[PDB]
This record gives sequence, structure tokens and C-alpha cells, in this order.
Amino acid sequence: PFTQRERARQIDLLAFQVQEISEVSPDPGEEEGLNTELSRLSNLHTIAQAAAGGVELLSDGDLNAAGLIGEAVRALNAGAKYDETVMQLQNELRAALESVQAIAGELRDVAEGSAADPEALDRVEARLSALSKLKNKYGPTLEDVVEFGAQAAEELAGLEEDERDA
Amino acid sequence: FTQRERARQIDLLAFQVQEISEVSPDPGEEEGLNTELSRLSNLHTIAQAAAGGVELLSDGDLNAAGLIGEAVRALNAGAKYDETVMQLQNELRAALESVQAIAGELRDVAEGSAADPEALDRVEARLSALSKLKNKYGPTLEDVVEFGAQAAEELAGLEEDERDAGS
Repeated sequence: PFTQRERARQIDLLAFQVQEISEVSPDPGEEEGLNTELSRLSNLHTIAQAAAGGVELLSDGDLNAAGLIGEAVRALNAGAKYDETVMQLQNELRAALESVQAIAGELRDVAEGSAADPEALDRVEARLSALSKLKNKYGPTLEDVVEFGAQAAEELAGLEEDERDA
Repeated sequence: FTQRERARQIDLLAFQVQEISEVSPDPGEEEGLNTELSRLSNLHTIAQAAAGGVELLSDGDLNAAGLIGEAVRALNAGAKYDETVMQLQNELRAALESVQAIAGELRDVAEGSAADPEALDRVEARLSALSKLKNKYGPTLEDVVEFGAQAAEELAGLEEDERDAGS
């Protein structure tokens, strides 16, 4: 801000930066809660996709575990008529089948009852993104960003006063 | 004329007598055969049942244990963060173990089978030979044996007539 034109240009620069920061309004310490919420929502999605993946392999897919176990049970039927061991094993296989079906059903409940919220997740990511952008210019911490803005505002007022006198 | 007819009748009867005698049907033998057929066929069914189960649960390119295993792995990422998913995954491991254990016992059934494909085929072959005879000379093996006795007697009378015919 040495020459008159330089000062004019400096005034614009400072005003821009103070404006950019004030608009986002970073509050130091806010990222703690954002990060916690980010991981919570991200994990919720992961949990829901896992449960659904298990349901497909166990029950719903064209090829599935319950389906093969059921075929096995049926293949044992004629044998079970003549041999007590096969009869016993067929019966234990039916119980295994019921367990697999019960598990698939409870996994289905997990996926269906999920509190995953993709819009919420996007909002959390958006705020972290706004703060990151400030930190990449005025950082490295939010404390640093806030002080940058405060020093810019003080410098700006000094230059406006200089212009006021000239 | 009637002479040509007699010659042909001699060949007919001789052939029928030979056919029956070569098989040597013993009326009553079918009871034991049928009992043994069921015994062996049933052993075959048991062994085939255990083999099929092993294939579908474990050994087939596509098998139950393999799919359960994939499902267990699919749950990994969810189990990291959710107690309920983690629990279901553990219950699923238990189900997998049960399925593998069952496939193991089935393999033992097949491996220890007293099935005898050799004996079974031989029992069927005898029953088939007896059935073929009953279809021509039956209905029962008793009838078949009687048919052969009468045929042999008739044959002897014709052969004698021929010898008498030529001095």
C-alpha cells in the first residue's frame, strides 16, 4: 500500500478476505462435532450396505445359501427314510436352514430400519469443506483463520483512515 | 408236408427246452432275490443321498458353505461399528460350522457305505432273466418249469415218430 494505487488495491484485497471469512463464520472447535457426526453417518451407511450384502448372499440373490441348503435337505429325503443317521443329519440341516433364514431376516431389519441419512452426511461434508477451504488460505487451524481475519480488518481500517486524510 | 411241419415243430420245442434249461428257473427263488434287491437298492439310495448332500453343502463349485462364508465376509465392515451386526455375524459363523460339520458326517456315511453295486447288478440280471422266461412261458416260474416239461415230452414223441417213419 505504498503508492496511492497500491493502497487502493490493498484495500480491496483486505475487504475481500474479511468478507470471505465472515461469510463462513468459522467457530474454532466446531470441527470436533462435525468429524464425530461425519464418522457416525458414514458408518451408518457402511452398516446398511453390509446387512444388505449379507441378505443377498443368504436369501435374496438368484444364488443364495438358504437355497442350496434347501436343495441339500431335499436330496437327503429318500436316504433319511432308510438310515437313522441320515434322518438325524437331515434334521440338523433343517435347523441350520432356519438359523440362516432368521439371520437373513434380522439383517433385513437392520438395513430397513437404518437411520442412514445421505443428505445429512452431505451437509456435514459441505461445512467441513467450507472450513477446509479457509484453512488452505488463512490456516492452518481455525484459530489461525479467525486471527487472519481480525488482523486484516485492523489493517483495512488503518488504510481507510489514511485515504480519509488524503 | 405234415412231415415238414413236424421237422419245424421239433426245432421249436428243442429251442424252448434249451432256453429254459440254460436259465434253470427255481420256483421260489424270487423271494430272496426281491428281498436282496430292496436291501441293496436302499443302500444305494442312502449313499447317493449322502453324496448329493456333500456336493451341495461343501464340494460343488457352488456350495452352501462357500456362500455362507462370502456372507460372513460381507458383514465384516458393518460388524466393526454395530453390535447387532457383529452378533448376527457370529451366529452366522456358528451356522457355517454346523453346515460343515454336517457335510463331514455325510461324507462319512458315503465313505462307510455297505452299498454293493456289483451284487445289485447281479441280482437285477437274475431277475431280468427270470422275467424274460415268465413273459414267454409264465405267468409264474412254476408255469415256466411245467411248460418245459411238457415241451420235452412232446419233443420226444415227435423224434420217435420220425425214427418210426424211416423204418
